[PDB]
Amino acid sequence: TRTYDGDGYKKRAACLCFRSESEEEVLLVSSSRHPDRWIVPGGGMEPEEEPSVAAVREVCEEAGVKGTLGRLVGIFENQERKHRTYVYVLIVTEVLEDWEDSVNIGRKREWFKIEDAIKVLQYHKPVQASYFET
Ligand SMILES: O=P(O)(O)O[C@@H]1[C@@H](OP(=O)(O)O)[C@@H](OP(=O)(O)O)[C@@H](OP(=O)(O)OP(=O)(O)O)[C@H](OP(=O)(O)O)[C@H]1OP(=O)(O)O
Ligand SMILES: [Cl-]
Ligand SMILES: [Cl-]
Ligand SMILES: [Mg+2]
Repeated sequence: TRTYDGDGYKKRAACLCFRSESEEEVLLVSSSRHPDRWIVPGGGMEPEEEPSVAAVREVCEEAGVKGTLGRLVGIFENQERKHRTYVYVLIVTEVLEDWEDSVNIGRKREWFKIEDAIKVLQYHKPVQASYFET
């Protein structure tokens, strides 16, 4: 079930899944439609679901990681697609080898130095590239 803010933006949550508290490398996942492309893992908030809960849930589903939820980085809109994503830091403390999306759709994941994450997100997911700006 998709949920929506009162303005009709689909509600989403995501995490910047960093390898360590140094926040130098982040985990991206492949696009579900176009697997040669990378994205920040995230997805729809469910009804009555806290965003931090959704974020953590989605990165579990899409990236197969768990960790220490850190700060909310921010709330990011994609105007073209009409969705609004709460983006948290998550310091990955657990990397699961098989996860929901790896199994169901063959989703991939890869660590990128922040600057390289930005680079590969830029073309198709520039909003996501912007998650890293600060
Ligand atoms: O079809 P796209 O290019 O517009 O992007 C796709 C994006 O695909 P991706 O970024 O992987 O290429 C999906 O992401 P996902 O399939 O990787 O999860 C994402 O779904 P979502 O992340 O919002 O939702 P869930 O993760 O499932 O809860 C949305 O797909 P959906 O129509 O199945 O809910 C998104 O579509 P829009 O929100 O309409 O932009
Ligand atoms: Cl790191
Ligand atoms: Cl986006
Ligand atoms: Mg998703």
